[PDB]
Amino acid sequence: AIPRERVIKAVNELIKFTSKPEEELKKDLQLIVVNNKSFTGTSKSFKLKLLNVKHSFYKPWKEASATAVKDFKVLLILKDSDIKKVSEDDLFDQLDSEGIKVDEIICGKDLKTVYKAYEARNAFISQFSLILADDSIVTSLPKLMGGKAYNKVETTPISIRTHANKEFSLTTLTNNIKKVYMNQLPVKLPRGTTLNVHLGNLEWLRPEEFVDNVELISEQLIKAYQIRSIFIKTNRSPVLPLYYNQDVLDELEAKK
Amino acid sequence: FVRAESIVAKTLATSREKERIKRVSILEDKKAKNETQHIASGKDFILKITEGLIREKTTYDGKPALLFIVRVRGPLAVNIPNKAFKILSLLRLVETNTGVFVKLTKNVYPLLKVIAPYVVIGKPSLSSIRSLIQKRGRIIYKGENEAEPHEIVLNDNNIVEEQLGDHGIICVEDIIHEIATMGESFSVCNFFLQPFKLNREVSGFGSLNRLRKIKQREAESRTRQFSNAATAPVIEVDIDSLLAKLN
Amino acid sequence: SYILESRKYDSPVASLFSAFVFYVSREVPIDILEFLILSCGGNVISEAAMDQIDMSKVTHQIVDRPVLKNKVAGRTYIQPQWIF
Amino acid sequence: AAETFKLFNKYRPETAAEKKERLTKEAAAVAEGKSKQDASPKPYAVKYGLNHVVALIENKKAKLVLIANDVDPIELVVFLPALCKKMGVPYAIVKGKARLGTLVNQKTSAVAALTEVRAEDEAALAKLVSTIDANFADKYDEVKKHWGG
Amino acid sequence: RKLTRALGRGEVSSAKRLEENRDSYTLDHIIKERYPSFPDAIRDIDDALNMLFLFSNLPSTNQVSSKIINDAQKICNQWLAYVAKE
Amino acid sequence: EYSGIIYVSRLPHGFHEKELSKYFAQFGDLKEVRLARNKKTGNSRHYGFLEFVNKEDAMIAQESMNNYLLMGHLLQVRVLPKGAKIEKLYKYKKRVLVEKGITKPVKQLKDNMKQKHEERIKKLAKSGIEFKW
RNA sequence: CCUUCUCAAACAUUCUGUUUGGUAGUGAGUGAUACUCUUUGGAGUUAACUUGAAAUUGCCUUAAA
Repeated sequence: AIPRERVIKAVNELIKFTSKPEEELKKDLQLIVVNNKSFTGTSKSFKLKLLNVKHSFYKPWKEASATAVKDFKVLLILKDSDIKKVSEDDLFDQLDSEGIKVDEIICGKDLKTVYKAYEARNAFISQFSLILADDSIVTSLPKLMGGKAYNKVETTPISIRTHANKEFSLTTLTNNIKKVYMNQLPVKLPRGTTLNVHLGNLEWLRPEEFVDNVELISEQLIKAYQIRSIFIKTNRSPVLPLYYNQDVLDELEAKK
Repeated sequence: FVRAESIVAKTLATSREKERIKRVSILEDKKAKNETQHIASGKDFILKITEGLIREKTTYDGKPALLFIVRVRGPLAVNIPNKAFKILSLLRLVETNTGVFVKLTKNVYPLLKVIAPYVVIGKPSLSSIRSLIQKRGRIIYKGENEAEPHEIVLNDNNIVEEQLGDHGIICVEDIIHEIATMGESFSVCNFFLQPFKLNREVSGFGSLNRLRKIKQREAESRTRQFSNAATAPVIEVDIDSLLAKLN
Repeated sequence: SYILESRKYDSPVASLFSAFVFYVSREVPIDILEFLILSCGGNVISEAAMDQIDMSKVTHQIVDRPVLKNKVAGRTYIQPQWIF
Repeated sequence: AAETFKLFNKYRPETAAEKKERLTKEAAAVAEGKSKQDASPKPYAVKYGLNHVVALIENKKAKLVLIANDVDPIELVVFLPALCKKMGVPYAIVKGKARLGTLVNQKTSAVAALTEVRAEDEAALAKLVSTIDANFADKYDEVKKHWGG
Repeated sequence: RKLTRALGRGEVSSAKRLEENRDSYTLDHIIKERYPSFPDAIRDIDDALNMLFLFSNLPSTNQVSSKIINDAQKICNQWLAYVAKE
Repeated sequence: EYSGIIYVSRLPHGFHEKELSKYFAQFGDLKEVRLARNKKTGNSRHYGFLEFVNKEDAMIAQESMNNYLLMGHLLQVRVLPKGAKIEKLYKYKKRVLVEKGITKPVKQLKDNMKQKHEERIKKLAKSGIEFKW
């Protein structure tokens, strides 16, 4: 495992690096990067892998955005049939129990009709933080909503396995959204070797809990992609090796 | 003058078509070469859409049978792409509202999937094919006189003797057996028939029939579903009822 | 089809061949022989009829092809041109 | 014009059939369930009457204005282009009043006005008025100009 | 005329409404005058049946309105079924 | 006075030199057309140029279609001064990618990794952000 | 003057848990953080930020007439 005290001194040292010498809100947020052997080439993907975590930072994010201005919040898009079936009253029964709330539900006709006018499309979505979609529709979206959504890692859409096959029920979601809120995090596959993660903020939950979450993702991912090395920064800082893996470096010419 | 709006819609719909069909082309190549890790659904699918309408789902699970298939026009911006144009021109569906029979199998189940939006699909009935082949059917004859490249009506089972006696075939209800029962390899018939050139359902352009044309187009919008999705079900309809109109 | 429902005969041509059952080929023209057998009481069964769904059934059989094959040893057979 | 009518025919009005159908529905719903005239939605369609339209102007609320050329007591409408000029409002003259009779269900109307439109067509309208502004502000700004010489 | 007005305008809903809102003609008095009624009618059936059975084997095409053809087919086989069962 | 060169912009998608050619052949047998794509993953940056033959042909085309509307872009077209010389925009495709590597050996690049690991640690140390190892 | 890939499986039933796969974008720029390659040629991957879809230059036939 990585030294947790190396993590702890890293966070305190960048705290002092950020304390004294819009902009500060860009700077202060933490990024963690992984290099790996190679991602899938000649196949351009937009899917997201939902890596399990023990503690969500979205409740800190929501408590922060109650005060802040970017208005951390969610959007939903669905098939055409279910709008008459579902409403906000059910989730207002269920999700305030845990103390979260869905803003809106949308249909694809709404999406193509009123959030056309690409300026207005972007402007509608940009206030939203977390974008969520149907397991069916997820492949169809980018012809509709476009890659300005997909460039920003927050605004990149995510499916949900909605249809309890058959005769879909809402309860299948009112547990699943709780799962993905509290207990999972979506992460992207680019081309190449390099992969960024907008992991979180330091004003949110402690480095002690972030350390074990980082341990969880790293133990999950050392097997996942045969990964090369891991570094961290906060939005300018040159890379700090905290995991330096060279046993995987021996295989690169073995592949060829 | 050519109305650039019409031009760009033409090009765009052909762009959509060229896109989805190159998708399904190298998809079906990947199915055939059987590297089948990255596919949504490894299997085929079927929608028997019938009667504000009812929709029923299955797979082929072939088990092949016969089908009867007709060119309908559409949709409405699509200049001919080559990679469908050749295969449909083999299949002799040009000069639209022409109807032909087929026997399904796995080599050809993709061919219907590409030609799908250009065509209507369904399986026929015994009465339907009986009425069809008894009321219609057109054949060239060549021999011993009279070169005469004329499409000539079916009157003669002596023509069936002299042209299909190699197959042991007279008595055209034997052809009905070949079709209906998927008889002995059936390509004699499928090369022979000069298949049916059907009637325009509502000619018109009087006012009363303009209405009917619009009703027809609306029913087609209701009953046709061009999902274009490359895993989509194949569509099937009540051609028994529909040829009651069209025959 | 078009079954009739309610609510001396043609003497003799009505009810000729009464209590007859003809297993009729598909090759023969049905659309006229069926009018006559409906005129003079008799049942017909065509072989294409059952495609979708001990001394019982074979009373008579209708085939008027000149040549027929493969004929089997169990043929208690007439030809129908006499009936025609 | 063709684009204009592709737009407008979406926001065509309610006919009698649909009105009585709507009325029967909201008669069904007013009694037991609800009505604050919310049983039905806000309708959105053309405003077409002359007096009403020109009343809406100087409030002022019309997003677009369409003016027939061929009205026989032309003094009815001679003031209008000046009016929408002076109030800075999106007017344009059209060719044939019977067209407007098509789109608001009359023999003819001589004026069509838009004040309200659902959201999907806002930028479509925006480009539309930009087009006619690009037809009037530069080349039919000269409608008073071009004295011969 | 009203329908063409509705089509050069629109309000195709009312066009369909207008189509439903007509009363096609009947010929019962025509029959009851031209053949009074029964024995003369059955005297003169023959030329009807010839044209009827001709057209029911005649195929569908333009200039037909094949509604007519399937109507002829059913009325023909009604005749056949009656006279067969009798 | 102006030239037969014309500059059009504010184009939609699906509108390519195929379309321009078969359209503006209505107005004249063209001297030349050029279109603006991106060079990388080549798709339209929504403008182009043309000369049909003549100054008058360019003038009437511009006069006709200055404020012309379509699907919901509208083109703006303008007439240019004497010359003004369309000079560039070879028509760029979406290119096939080719892989020139990895020639250098695993052992040498691993030593590169070893030394630049330490290089990284010292540059963040001198930033200054101290780090052991 | 078209109108968008609207879902599939595996299991055991969960009145649904796990896994699998499934997208190739409007373009324009804004500034600027990191990793590969090979030789500078930067080819590919990396914080977010504007824009009314904006903008001037990177060897088939009846859907006729």
